[PDB]
Amino acid sequence: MYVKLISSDGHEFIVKREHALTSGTIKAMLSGPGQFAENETNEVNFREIPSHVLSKVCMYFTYKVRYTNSSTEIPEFPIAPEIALELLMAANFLDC
Amino acid sequence: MYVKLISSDGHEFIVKREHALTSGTIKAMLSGPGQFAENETNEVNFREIPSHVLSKVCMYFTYKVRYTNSSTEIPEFPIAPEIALELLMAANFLDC
Amino acid sequence: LTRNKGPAA
Amino acid sequence: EWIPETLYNTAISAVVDNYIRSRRDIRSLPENIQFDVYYKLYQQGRLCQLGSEFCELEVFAKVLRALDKRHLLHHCFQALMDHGVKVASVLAYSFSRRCSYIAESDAAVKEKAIQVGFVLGGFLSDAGWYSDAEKVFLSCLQLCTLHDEMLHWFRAVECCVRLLHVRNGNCKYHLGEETFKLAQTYMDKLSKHGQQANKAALYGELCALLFAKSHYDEAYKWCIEAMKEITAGLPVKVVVDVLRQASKACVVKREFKKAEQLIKHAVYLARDHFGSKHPKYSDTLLDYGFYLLNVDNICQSVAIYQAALDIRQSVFGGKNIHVATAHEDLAYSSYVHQYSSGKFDNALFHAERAIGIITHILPEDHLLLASSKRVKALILEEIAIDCHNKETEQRLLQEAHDLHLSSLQLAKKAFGEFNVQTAKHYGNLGRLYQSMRKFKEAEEMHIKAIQIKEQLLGQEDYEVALSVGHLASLYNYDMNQYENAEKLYLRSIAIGKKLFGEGYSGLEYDYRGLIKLYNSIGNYEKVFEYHNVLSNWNRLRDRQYSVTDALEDVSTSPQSTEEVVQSFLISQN
Amino acid sequence: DVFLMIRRHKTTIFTDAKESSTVFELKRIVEGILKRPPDEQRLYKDDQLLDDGKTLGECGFTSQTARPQAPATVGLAFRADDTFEALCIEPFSSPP
Amino acid sequence: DVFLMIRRHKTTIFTDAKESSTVFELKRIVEGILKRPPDEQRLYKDDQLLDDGKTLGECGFTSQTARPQAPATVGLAFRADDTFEALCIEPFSSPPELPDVMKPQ
Amino acid sequence: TSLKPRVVDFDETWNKLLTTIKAVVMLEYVERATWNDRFSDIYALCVAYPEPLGERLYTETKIFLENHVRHLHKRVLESEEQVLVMYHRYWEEYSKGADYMDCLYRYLNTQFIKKNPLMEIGELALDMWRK
Ligand SMILES: [Zn+2]
Repeated sequence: MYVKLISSDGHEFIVKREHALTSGTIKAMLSGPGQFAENETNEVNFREIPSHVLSKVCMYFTYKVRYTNSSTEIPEFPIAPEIALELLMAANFLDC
Repeated sequence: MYVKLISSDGHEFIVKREHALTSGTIKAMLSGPGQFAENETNEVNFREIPSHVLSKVCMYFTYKVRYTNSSTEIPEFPIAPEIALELLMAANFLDC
Repeated sequence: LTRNKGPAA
Repeated sequence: EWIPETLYNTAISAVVDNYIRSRRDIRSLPENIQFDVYYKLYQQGRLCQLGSEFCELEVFAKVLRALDKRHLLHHCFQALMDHGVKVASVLAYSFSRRCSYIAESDAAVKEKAIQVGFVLGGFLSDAGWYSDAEKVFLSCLQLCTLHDEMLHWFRAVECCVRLLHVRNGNCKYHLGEETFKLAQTYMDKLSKHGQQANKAALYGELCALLFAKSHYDEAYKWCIEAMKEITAGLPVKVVVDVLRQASKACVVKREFKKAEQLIKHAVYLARDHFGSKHPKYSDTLLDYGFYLLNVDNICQSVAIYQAALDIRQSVFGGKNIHVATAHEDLAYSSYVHQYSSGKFDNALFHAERAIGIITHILPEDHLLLASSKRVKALILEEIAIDCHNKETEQRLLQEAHDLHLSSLQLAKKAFGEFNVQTAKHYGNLGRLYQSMRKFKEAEEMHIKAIQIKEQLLGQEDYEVALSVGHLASLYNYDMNQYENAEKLYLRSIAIGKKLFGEGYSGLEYDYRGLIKLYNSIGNYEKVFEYHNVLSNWNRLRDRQYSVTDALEDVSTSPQSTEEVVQSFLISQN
Repeated sequence: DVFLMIRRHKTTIFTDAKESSTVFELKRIVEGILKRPPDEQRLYKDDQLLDDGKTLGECGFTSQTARPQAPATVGLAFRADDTFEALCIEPFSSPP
Repeated sequence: DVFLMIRRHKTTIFTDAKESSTVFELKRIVEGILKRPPDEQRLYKDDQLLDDGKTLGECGFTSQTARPQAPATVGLAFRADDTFEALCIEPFSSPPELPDVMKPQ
Repeated sequence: TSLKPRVVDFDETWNKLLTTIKAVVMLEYVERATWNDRFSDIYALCVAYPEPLGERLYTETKIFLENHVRHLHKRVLESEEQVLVMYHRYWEEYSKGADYMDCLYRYLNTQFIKKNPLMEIGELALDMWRK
């Protein structure tokens, strides 16, 4: 059930399926000819997204799915300034 | 009536003397010991100004002389974006 | 009033 | 609920806060990302970092390619122009200088520059910088006139159509006729080889020019031609513009029946295709309010203008020529609406907001400023005759005299001596001199206004009726030429009854003046006759008055295109 | 809660677990994702081994140092050739 | 009125002439400048020789492509021992190529 | 490499995309790694430099869908007396293909089609099946 996001350099980023389905592009990538519901995992390959930004993407996945409709104060997502731009290009592409 | 405006690369832009006296610096270069060149044209050496800049300077000379005191609408001098910086220092230095 | 409206804007 | 913020918007905030050092890499971002960074720069208030990037044609061309988010780009651009930086002039000069360096290059880069110039000039015409969009369209024209080819003729005639629009909005009417002649030359050249260009937008722009030049008959002829040349493949903008200008030419030609259908269909098209918060829909509402004000639908005409201003002020920021035109139109409609109430506080607020804007952005010798002066004076003078002070009244009369004199001089310089708007200025001066207790000059002003509006327009028009009513109110109350006053009252009543029927709101003042005239001259039987006539008029006024809002009359139309146009065209015979 | 970024070599499996949970619960949930028994894989916080009896409340972190937007890295090491190798966590990438 | 650049190797002559003027008048101008008889010179426009009898406007020198602010290059060669070398117009120095601001790093 | 705008030759990218899409439509096997790489190909085409190739990509996608639906129409016209069965099986295949193309063309739909007369690829394929 746990999808396996693979970065450009090969870093697997195994994260919960419900967490990854928040982003529209991963939802599209899984839904289609590339479902492969067997093997109890759904590997998805990102040939263009580096690891230092896919890690922040997965952190945001967990952060957003955790703080859905949260009644408390929502902390800011700590995007480092040096990776802020490379994450931005990976934010509209992933629609997250 | 003709002056040879030798550039830094060895290019010898033979421009009319009335044209070249538009610039104050060439007028000063052609005054004093600089006008002792008996061999017809007065060779003016420009060891700092490159050929692509001195060519545009000479084109400006023959443009301003032709388009002086003309009642018709006057087009602006075409200066390429990559040459404007170098032509600006040559326009100051030549006082044209 | 005394007269009519104002002609145009 | 505290929904967590999108990673897109969270990274946008992080990148913008880093904009000090990541300013060169953002310019290499995708267009949708790049515009969002600049919109976040605007939202954070950092206009100086935003304005130092929109002053460059290359960077502004990538944010101009976001067509859906241009309703935000217009507001950002207006904030930049209100900031102090002249982004409109800088971009126009940059494009005009950059096109000349590639005008001698190949046709592919020339077509790319023509497309960039079309996008930028369309943006600057939408925003209202017509003087700063004329440069871009002129430069596109010189790009369009160096190679002899079919597509370059198409681009040139489009350049002349769009350049006619930026010269109508800038009140450059002595260049607009030359531009239309050049456009007709290129169109005839194009049709010489057997390819017929579509002339709907061109003839619509010429109709708008001639209506603005107060040549109502020739504007009506050219709008008839434009409606004749409407096809099914036209863009919605061209169809809406032609319908609006045809409705404006029809309503000033006293054909309110055709103008109603034309402008209602135009409003339906503008609201359907664009939306309820579009500048084009706002312009269509402005023309709809013009129709309503000219067909005696004042109560909802004010509400329609307020809808037009609420769209232009929401899209085009605070200080724009388009917001200024919305203000000056809403101020005059409010002035007309409260002319029998005297509550000229909102109307004066809108009229002074239409001058404090134009004086910022336009020179003092501009024609479009003059109209904004008019709308103020007709308000200020009225505030003079309702106030309880004498020195205040004299000061307001002096100020309105200055405003009308300046507007008259501007109209005489631009239009000429003898047309409709100069005579409107003369009638305004006649009313003012009647209010300024100087009726000897008021008689001359009204007489010359009658002469100009009668030898040019018809003898049974709305404006002629208005001016004969003003002149007879001058006579029967102060100058005391009772025979002339009586005949002019009868003329005004007959013209108003012919035009708007008995429900015309302008007949009340004529009836009151005639009642006072007859009380001052006798024939008490006729006094009672006109008193019961006024009673019947008020009965008809209170009846059929509770009408719905005019923005509801434009519902989902049961008449589509090629039915309103055909109905208008086949009724011309 | 507690959010972890359990990382071995290239694999960077994300995990959500309670602060009152135990290490062996992490092992038994990693069972269903990486398909290896708990006796074959051992956690490695920083560079020190984690005892299986210590709960996550006092394992070496808390709910504030393992936020969903900043999970705590935990190493792994399987058994190959009848022996255990050291942790081989490599950096993600170098931001530009 | 047509403006040219005669580009005999490194030399460049910024002379002016009329469209109605002939090519031989241009060769006379070069004679007045380079002290070479017109029979020694051979003018080339875009690697195409110019006939002596042809006017300047005939060869393709109009006042729209050879304006003073951008004169038209005219090649020239000198006779060397009863021969004629080909045109050897050496290019001007390449300006420092300003990089595109939108080129990604 | 990097998720930045970059110059790319549209011909070879469209060729690989066509070879993938022909399998995606009418329910043929395409490798999951290729399916995931086509998303990056679509993104690179949409944000290509200097001119974004979203319009060209949409135009050739519409053209290819025209060709495919016309070929299916000719194939089902060549069939007789059982046209319902062939039409139903081709309709199921094309509906699945349209859904999977709408999934694959999600960046073109989101950033080009929905950000402008134009219709989404999932809507375009079904409307072209109707037309
Ligand atoms: Zn500033």
